[PDB]
Formats: sequence, structure tokens, C-alpha cells
Amino acid sequence: LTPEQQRYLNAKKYVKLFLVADYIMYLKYGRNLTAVRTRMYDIVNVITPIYHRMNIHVALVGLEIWSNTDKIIVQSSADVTLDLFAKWRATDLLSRKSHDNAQLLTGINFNGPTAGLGYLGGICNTMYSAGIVQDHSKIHHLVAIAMAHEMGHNLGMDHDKDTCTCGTRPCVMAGALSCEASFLFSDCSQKDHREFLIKNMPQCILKKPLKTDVVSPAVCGNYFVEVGEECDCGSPRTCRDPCCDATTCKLRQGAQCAEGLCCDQCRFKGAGTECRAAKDECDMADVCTGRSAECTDRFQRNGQPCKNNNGYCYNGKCPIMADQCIALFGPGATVSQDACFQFNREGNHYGYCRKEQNTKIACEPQDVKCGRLYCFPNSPENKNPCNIYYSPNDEDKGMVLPGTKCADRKACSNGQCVDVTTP
Amino acid sequence: SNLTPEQQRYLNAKKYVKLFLVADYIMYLKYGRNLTAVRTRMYDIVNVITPIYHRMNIHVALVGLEIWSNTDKIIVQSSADVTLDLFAKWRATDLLSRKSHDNAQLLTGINFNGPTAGLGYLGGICNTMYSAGIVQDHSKIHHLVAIAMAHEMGHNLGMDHDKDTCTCGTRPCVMAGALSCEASFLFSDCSQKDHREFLIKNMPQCILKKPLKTDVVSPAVCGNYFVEVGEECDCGSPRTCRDPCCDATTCKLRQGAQCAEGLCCDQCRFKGAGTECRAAKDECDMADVCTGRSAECTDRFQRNGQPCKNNNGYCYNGKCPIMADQCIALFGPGATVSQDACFQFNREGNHYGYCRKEQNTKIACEPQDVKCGRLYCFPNSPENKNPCNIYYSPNDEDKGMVLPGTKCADRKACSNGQCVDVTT
Ligand SMILES: *[C@@H]1O[C@H](CO)[C@@H](O[C@@H]2O[C@H](CO)[C@@H](O)[C@H](O)[C@H]2NC(C)=O)[C@H](O)[C@H]1NC(C)=O
Ligand SMILES: *[C@@H]1O[C@H](CO)[C@@H](O)[C@H](O)[C@H]1NC(C)=O
Ligand SMILES: [Ca+2]
Ligand SMILES: [Ca+2]
Ligand SMILES: [Ca+2]
Ligand SMILES: [Ca+2]
Ligand SMILES: [Zn+2]
Ligand SMILES: [Zn+2]
Repeated sequence: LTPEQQRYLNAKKYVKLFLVADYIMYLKYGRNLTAVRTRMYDIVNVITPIYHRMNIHVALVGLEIWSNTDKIIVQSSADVTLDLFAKWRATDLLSRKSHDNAQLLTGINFNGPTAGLGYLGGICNTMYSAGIVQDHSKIHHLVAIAMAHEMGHNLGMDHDKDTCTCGTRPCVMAGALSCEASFLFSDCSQKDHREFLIKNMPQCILKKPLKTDVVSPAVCGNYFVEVGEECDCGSPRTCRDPCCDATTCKLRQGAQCAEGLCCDQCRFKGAGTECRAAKDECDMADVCTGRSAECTDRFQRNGQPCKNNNGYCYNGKCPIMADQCIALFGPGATVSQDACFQFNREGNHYGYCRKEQNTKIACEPQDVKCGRLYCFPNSPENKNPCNIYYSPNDEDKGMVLPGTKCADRKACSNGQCVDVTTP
Repeated sequence: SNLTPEQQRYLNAKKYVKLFLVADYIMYLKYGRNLTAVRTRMYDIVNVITPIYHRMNIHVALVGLEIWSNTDKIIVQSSADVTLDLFAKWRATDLLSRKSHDNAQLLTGINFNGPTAGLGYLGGICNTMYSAGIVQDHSKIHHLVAIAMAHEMGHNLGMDHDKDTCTCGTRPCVMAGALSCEASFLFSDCSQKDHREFLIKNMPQCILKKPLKTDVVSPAVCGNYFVEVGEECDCGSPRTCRDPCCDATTCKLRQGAQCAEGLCCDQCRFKGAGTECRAAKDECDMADVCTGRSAECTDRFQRNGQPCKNNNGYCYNGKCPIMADQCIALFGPGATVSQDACFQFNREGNHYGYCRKEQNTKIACEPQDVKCGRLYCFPNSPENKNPCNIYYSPNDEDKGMVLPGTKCADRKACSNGQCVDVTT
């Protein structure tokens, strides 16, 4: 592995789940919205500890009930419904509520013995981080396991086969519905999922949700501080935090904090102390305010020469045209010769500098290095020296990232090559 | 501790539960607004319930099914108690007037409050107000829903929940009091015990009546021990069938067999013509003989008019209806027929005293037809002070009227509000 891979695997995971309940669910629970939410909370309350054994904390960030009419056409075909649900999420849900993954809890019966369906490895994706689960049984922990199963597939896991085991009982990723299903993941799932994160490093599961963005009732002992709680270190038997009274999820007497790089023996660290040290050339070691328990990640002032003077620090990162190119057209790609950027002087369709409202502005002679990026899909053959990455859905994609080095001591700001405001 | 003869006879008779099933609006939506998928689901369930009850000397037969696909006929709610009550009441006022049946179960896709997944009246079997149950289509696995349904029918059939000491083996039993998934298809000894006692004590008559093959609306299933349309015989599975006249695989009579069952069937062949198949059970009955062309034994009686019960009355379609008996059937033991004078109130054509209804009016009796109107009885209570006492129902004004073929005069019996002459 690499320094970034292993560093990622270590980071605590979080799945900001958005749950949707269809019109059949609303009817199923006697047209009582509270009853439908309580059902979803019960389900999440089971999913959460299940995913703790996988270094993931499922947090309910959104909830919606189609008590008026379904936003899509929920149907017997699991395939059609899933497709319809994902798209609706991509185009309607995400636009008004950010979240990492959505699950449709429907009361309809899917054709066949299947109780759910989901996109393999679609986690975090704006178009595929979705799954559908049939509220197939009165016993909610079984519905919970099914949803955890679909979430599993989203997380790169495949059905358990031959050798795979987790004990004397079926595991979450078992191929079919078994009422003896346990809450454990098999070694195989452990592995396939490990590999999966190693291969794609989905960024959205690193963001811990604010304790105020989590809409499910607080659960003391689920390893996550929620509204109404000062700390959560698990049950009293497993709680290792001496600052936390595990029984009440409240700080013990005399404690100001429990966790944080700015907490120490239940007390804030002195205003001045250093909590997090710089991770790279563009990051800067942080300090505690003596007042808060948290450590704000401050970065090295933007415009700081970085990556062997091939760019400049921009909010903790070092944007480089070369990286952008290899990121847009894969390995081997290189930045197009300078003459190619003259195409940004057209303000035509793909070549322009910025957007007033929706109207494209052409790059002035000195700003061509800040409009559309030009690369050379490196096959030494490729005759055409200029190539761009364009998207109809979002025209910004393919433009030179802000803060990108466009000349000595110069980086793009808003479609303009301007001098670093640093020495 | 002892067991009467009629009890033993009752216990031995084959039992049938003519079942009516109703699926609600949520079921309709749940299975994609597809009527076929909903019916198939119900057939599947019944295909599981039937073998569960055969072990109890009962054949469950689906004689009706209704899917509330437009709107629910009652307000199906999350409270099982309300729903059951609304369902039984709708069965009584609406369904029973449209199709006769022994028991109805509501299969809803709604979730009942709490852990319960069904509710039904204890010992309500055959009762026009209480033979009902409701069940949640609580699991994708239909055989579990079937078990839930057999549990409620179980309660209707007088069984209670299994106490911790009750067993039927390893797995939990049908009457287990809690919704579980290891659920087996067998009744625990406690259930079998409670069921027997229930039967002995109440002898519910409706489950003695076999439904016609054409009354069954569920697709025929060869091997369920019941001869359905398209079948000629059914002795169960091939590997367990012992009836030699039947091909347990095609439910067709074996080559060379004319029949498989019947009072007039013997060793797979029709009994000889004139062979007696049913002795007379009483004076108004006539022994019956086979035809040699059928396995059935048509039951006929003496001709309507022959004296009976010591000149009490005259045989009417196999029975001897006499006022004395009717007075006891309506008011209980001790009840006696009223003094002739009492029947005079039939001469007023009033609200309860008449002889018959012409169009919808009430034709009073003529002095001669005074004993073919409202039956007048009077109980043996010493504190009773009334000579004439009538039985009446707003629902059926006909109820409590003298029964057909009842001896009103000497050689005369009631036919229609008129004390006609016997010989007719
Ligand atoms: C209504 O639902 C029924 C399910 O019972 C569907 O019929 C099944 O269709 C599949 C197609 O592969 C067959 O294999 C089954 O044998 C059918 N079942 C029976 C017994 O009919 C039917 O397709 C649905 N109708 C509509 C309009 O979708
Ligand atoms: C709605 O459901 C909630 C939670 O199950 C319950 O507490 C409440 O009483 C219900 N409302 C009614 C009266 O149906
Ligand atoms: Ca908590
Ligand atoms: Ca920092
Ligand atoms: Ca049959
Ligand atoms: Ca006879
Ligand atoms: Zn799966
Ligand atoms: Zn019960």
C-alpha cells in the first residue's frame, strides 16, 4: 500500500444515510408518520452496531416519507424500482439534502424471494449510492439485516459463498433470507470490503456529521455523540474513557471534555498547545484555544510553493495541471503545450475563463492558463496536441482548478492568473 | 369423563371448514395492484393451511375469496381489536347474506400495533357473529403467514395459546403465543386436548357439512385428500396413498374402477342394484337401495302424510314436526304449547299474529287455520303469569312461526298459513 491508502483505511468511517419510506409504508403503519419514523429508527438502531464491527458509523442524516404520493413509481420489479429510485435521488434528493447514501424502505412486495437490491460499490456516488429494501417482515431486525446487506453491496461486498463463515450462523452478506441471520460480517466480506476501499477510497465517508445533522433519536452507547449527549464511549463495560459516564453519556463531575486533540485528562489543553502536526508541505500544525475541546485544521497560507515548485498551496492542497490531466484522462496523460490554451480565448463553448451568471466569459490573453485545461492523452501517437475533458451536465468539470499554478508565483483565482498574495 | 353416543358420532364425522378469505386494499397495493398475484398468494397460503389441519381431522376448503381492490369495506386499522370487531360485524351483516360459509379470515398488509400479527374469536367457529379472524401478511415467507392464519382459525376452533409445558416436538407449535420464525406446522398435545374438549362440549354443526366440489374456488391440488373439479379421487401423495382405486399421481380413478368411495361403492365397483346402502333412522325414513350405476346413495323418506311420533303429526320430508318440539327449541326445556285459545291472536292479522304474508302484508288466519300462524308457547315457570308467549325477530318475521308440515288438526298439517288436509 501507500502513505495515502493506509492513512485512509485508518480514518474513522461514517455513512450519512438518508432513508425514504414509500406510500405503502405510510398506509402499512396506519397513516401515522410517527409510527413510520419509529420503525426507521428501530431499523437504524440495529444497523449501527452491525456496522461498528466494520469501522463504520451509520448516522441517519435524513428522513422522508411519501405519505402524499410516491415520487417515483414503486413497482414489483426490484430492478426497475432501484433504477428509478437512484435517478430520483441523483436529480431531486441530493439537490436539496446532502448525504452519502440513500435506502428506499418500501412496503411493496418485490417479485421473487428477494427482499432488496443495490448498486455494487456505489457508495458516495451521486448516481449510484442507493439501495432498496422490502419491509418484508414484522420483526424489524430482519429488515435491518436486509438493509445492512444492500448497504453492504454498496460498500463493495459480494454474497457469501462456499468457505465464508462468521460463526455457526448466516452472515449479513448471505445470499438469501434466513431468519437465523446474524448481525456479523464474514471474513470474506471483511476482505472484499477492505480491498474495495483500497481501490477507490470514497472521500465522502470520512466526513463526520454534525451532532445536529443526525435526525434519529439519541442512543446512549452507540459510540457517537448526539444531541442530548456530552460523550459516548459505548456501554459501561467497554467504555475506556475516564471522562465519560457511560451510563448517562454525560461528562463525569469535573470534566470539561472527553475527546479531542485539545482535551487532556478531562480538561481543555492550554491555549497555545499543539494538537495536530502538519501532514504534508501544505498543511500546518494546529493549536488549542484553551477554550474549545476541538482542534481546527489550519493550513499553510495559500500560494506557498509546493511539489518541487510545480504548484502552490491552495487550502491545504497543491493543485497541479499534470495531476489534473492524469486525473481526467488516466495514467500517462500530460499537460498540453502552451499554444493549446489559446483556445480559451474564444469564449465559445468549451474554451472560456469564467461564468457571470450562465454566460461564459472569454479568457483575456494573460488568463488562458486558467480557463479550460488542455491535455495530451499521451499515447505517443495521439496526433492532436489539444484535448479537453468536457461535461454537458456540469461545464466546470474540466476547467483548471482554482489555485493552480499558471506561471511563476501565479495561480488561478476565478478564471484568472494572478500573483500569489504571498512572498 | 364418560362419552355419549352422539358425542362419539360427532367426533368421528369428517370435518370441513368452508373458508372465505378477504384481502384488503394494502394487500392489493403490496402485490403490485395485480389481482392474480394476490389470489396466487392466498392459494399458496391455503395450500399450506390444509395439510396443517388434516392432522386435526379437518379439511379446510376455500369456498370464497374477495379482494378489496377499490376501497376497504370496513376501516382496517392498526388496532387488531377494532379491526377484528369491524371485520366480524361486516361478515355478519354483509357477507353471510351473499355466500354461506363457516369461517372468514381477513388477510391485511397493514401492521397491527404491537408484536401481534393476528386476532380471532376464541371458540367462534360457525357463529354468525364470531367465526372470524384477521391476519397480517407479516412475512414474505407465505408458509409463515399460513401458520399465523391457522393459529387464528385455531382460536376459532377453541384452542388457546401453548403453555411452556406444551409440546409437539422440537420446533414451536401452531398455537405458540408469540410470533416466531422457527414455527412448525404441528399442533401441540395441549391444543389437541383443548380442541377435543371444545368439540365434545359444543358440537359445532356447520363443520360437518361437506362443500360441493363446485363450491371450492381454489385451484385444484391433487393430493390434498379432497376431490375437486377435474379430479375423480384423491388419496394423498403417491408414496402414502393406500386407496387401490385411485392413481395418487393423477387423481384419476384406476383403470377398471367405477368409483373410489361412497355408500354404493365396493372394491372400486358400483354396488349391485337394489343393494341396501342406508337403513331407516326413524319412522319417517325409508331404507335406501343402490342403482348399480352410481356410488352415491340417494336418501329418501316415507311419503309426506304418514303418521308419526304417536299421531303427533305427519312426516314432512323425513321429519316429524310437532308444535310441542318447536316450543322447546325456541324457549328451552320446560316450555309447553299454549292452550288452543291463545292461537286466537292469529285472527287479528296484527303485527305478530297472522297466518302468512300474502304480498308483504300479513294475512290473518281464518278460524280454521288458527294453528298454522305464530306459534304460541308458555314456559313452566311457576312465577310466569302469561298463557300466550310469542317468539319474534325484527330481522325475520317468519322466525317463530309454526314449521311446515306440522300437525294443526287431526288428519291435517300446516302447508302455508293453512291447516290443509294431510292427504295431498
Ligand atoms: C401478475 O402477477 C402474476 C404473479 O402471480 C404474474 O404471473 C406470473 O408471471 C411469471 C412470468 O415469468 C410466470 O413465470 C408465472 O407462472 C406467472 N404466475 C401465474 C400463476 O400467473 C403476472 O405476470 C402479473 N401480471 C402482470 C400484468 O404483470
Ligand atoms: C402514532 O405512533 C406512535 C409511535 O408508534 C404512537 O406513540 C402514537 O400513539 C400513534 N398515534 C396514534 C394515536 O395512533
Ligand atoms: Ca450516542
Ligand atoms: Ca493544519
Ligand atoms: Ca384435491
Ligand atoms: Ca332413506
Ligand atoms: Zn444481495
Ligand atoms: Zn393467539
